[PDB]
Amino acid sequence: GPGHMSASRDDWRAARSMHEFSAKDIDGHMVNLDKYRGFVSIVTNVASQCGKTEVNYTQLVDLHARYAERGLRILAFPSNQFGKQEPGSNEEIKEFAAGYNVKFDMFSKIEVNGDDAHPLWKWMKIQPKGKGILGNAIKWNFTKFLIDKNGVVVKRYGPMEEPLVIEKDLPHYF
Repeated sequence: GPGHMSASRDDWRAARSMHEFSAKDIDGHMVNLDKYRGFVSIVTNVASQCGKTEVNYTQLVDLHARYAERGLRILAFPSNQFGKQEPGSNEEIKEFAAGYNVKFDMFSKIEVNGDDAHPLWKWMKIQPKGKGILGNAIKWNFTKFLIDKNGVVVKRYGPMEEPLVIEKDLPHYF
């Protein structure tokens, strides 16, 4: 018969990267996370009212610009499920990033916790770098997943860690 390959993508065994998922940008248009194939990529949740917001962003922009020559990318997911982290309208969170000189796109309309969490973040939470010992779940906003250029989660950093912690493992992959 016609065709040589087909798949029903039944569960996590078919999911191999962010490339098997897609998320809205802050304007509401679909981002194809497939575009991260061949790029060293980072996945983290952002917020305007964290105790460390500028302590993250002021490094985050510099690292993006410093490795822009090598193909470094970072998809920033604004998030409120932890507490009082992000109570603004999405149109604030768009220009909030521009206040730190951000040249990467701002993202919107995902979830990271509960049964209706966006499946990108479920796939990372079920990865061996995102899983806990007991009940799982992200500790706080600004939790950082590290993806080598092949789209596979290599590493993960706690929400107290700066992007400057990633800057140590970054140059080994490119």
